[PDB]
Amino acid sequence: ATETSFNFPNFHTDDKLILQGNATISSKGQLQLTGVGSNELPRVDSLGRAFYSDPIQIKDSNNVASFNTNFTFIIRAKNQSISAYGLAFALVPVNSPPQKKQEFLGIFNTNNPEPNARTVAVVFNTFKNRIDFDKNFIKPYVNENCDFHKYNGEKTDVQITYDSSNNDLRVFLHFTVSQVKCSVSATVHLEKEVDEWVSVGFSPTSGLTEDTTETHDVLSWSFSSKFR
Ligand SMILES: *[C@@H]1O[C@H](CO)[C@@H](O[C@@H]2O[C@H](CO)[C@@H](O)[C@H](O)[C@H]2NC(C)=O)[C@H](O[C@@H]2O[C@@H](C)[C@@H](O)[C@@H](O)[C@@H]2O)[C@H]1NC(C)=O
Repeated sequence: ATETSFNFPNFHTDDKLILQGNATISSKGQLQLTGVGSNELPRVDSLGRAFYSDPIQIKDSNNVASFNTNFTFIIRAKNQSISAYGLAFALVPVNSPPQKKQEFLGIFNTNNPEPNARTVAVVFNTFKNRIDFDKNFIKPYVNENCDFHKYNGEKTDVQITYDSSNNDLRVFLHFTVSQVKCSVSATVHLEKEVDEWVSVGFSPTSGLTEDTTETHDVLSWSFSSKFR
């Protein structure tokens, strides 16, 4: 097998998922990335990551996989205007452990390029209020403004595609009730950024205070890699 495909209409404990840091599945079937404390309130300065347990094959040899992933989430904060830090969809080395917290979203360690992070991520930067497409670097390759401070607090549907033919990544975000849309596009050669097999999933980090913290819950997720 070269082609992977799964579908979580909701989450459960017995699922093919690897949870790291404070991430847990709620009794309602929700993937709570940054977690909830003993008093059931969002955790401050919390990091939680979660990946499909099977590694995914990006490079077959010469042929690169194309992929399509759809997921929907909700970020709820006490004060969204000051919410931090965000949620990430990332391709990482297979058993990589969580990196740094805060603005590092648990996927990076430095303010400098990390060519050996072998990570490619799409961050819904709730801190800086934009959508970032990061390539082995915490500083975005291409970023687009998206008003999370205003439209968060509602199901948001994300759709991410990668076509190895034109080597383009396309992200389409849609806030479901406010109806607001955001999107960014970049030209990437996945094969030059990540390994032949990677772990696919999410990683979020919450603010260092009761006011700046928020939730990062994923309510559903689908994925399909394809070797054409
Ligand atoms: C998971 O949730 C905990 C909060 O509900 C995090 O602990 C908090 O970490 C702060 C420093 O990052 C520290 O000042 C807080 O006092 C502490 N709160 C509690 C209740 O422990 C936890 O962070 C990890 O665990 C703490 C104890 C420290 O050792 C940190 O260095 C750890 O990262 C959250 N994050 C993770 C990744 O578990």
